[PDB]
Amino acid sequence: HHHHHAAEESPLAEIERRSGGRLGVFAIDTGSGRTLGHRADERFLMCSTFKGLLAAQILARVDSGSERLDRLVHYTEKDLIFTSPVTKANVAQGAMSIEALCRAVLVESDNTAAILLMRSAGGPAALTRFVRGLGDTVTRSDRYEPDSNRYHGVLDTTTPKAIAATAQRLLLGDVLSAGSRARLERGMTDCKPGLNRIRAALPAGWLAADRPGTSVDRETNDYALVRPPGRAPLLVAVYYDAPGVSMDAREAVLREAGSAFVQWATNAG
Repeated sequence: HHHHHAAEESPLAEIERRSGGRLGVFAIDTGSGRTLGHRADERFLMCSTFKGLLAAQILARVDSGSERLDRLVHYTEKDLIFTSPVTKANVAQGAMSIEALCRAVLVESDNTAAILLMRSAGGPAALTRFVRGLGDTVTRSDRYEPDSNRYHGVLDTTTPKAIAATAQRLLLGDVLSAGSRARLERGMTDCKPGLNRIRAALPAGWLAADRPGTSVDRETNDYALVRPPGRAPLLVAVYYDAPGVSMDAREAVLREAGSAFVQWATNAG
């Protein structure tokens, strides 16, 4: 389908054209293998979406005995950076458990929690190696926040298709133990910063779990595991790179893409 747009992609192209910027979408029905995409193989900054992969890397270390959920990771005020509500709240205690840090990155995108987890586990290179071992040769983690939220060639990027496939492996592919897999999905279900993105477009009664990411000046992302009653789950990733568009308007684009996803999933996909 290289000469003409597929009809199923037209609504996504129209959302992008009406708002400006560059919109990447990929969705997969895990039962049938049917897919929906727009710019699905283009690179976008992950921003906090990397934290959904980081949490899985840490839980895989728990599974292998290289880490313990209850181990205390020590830190001080010198470690705190912006958007770190949980680690900031606990700094006087001087430590948080691995389990609590994983929950903080998934539920609140806690920035310092993610840096502390990376400190425990080998840094961006080890996160990249973790996803490579899952068969993802695209996604790469290279820097720490805040600099990892700034475009710099291919550093700290994924594609919508690659991260959706990796999310499917992590959540449905038997790469984590039953307990770790459930703990990953639980944190993503309880996640707060993405509730006005893909999940706001889903029909009442669909269960979903997501991981968002944002930069102040351009990037608004979300990926989700979507569980409609009575059918196989779906994965959907939406990455929006829109310099000069307000954060609220960028979330509205993600909701529009989410609605296009629901229409696709309920009629052809």
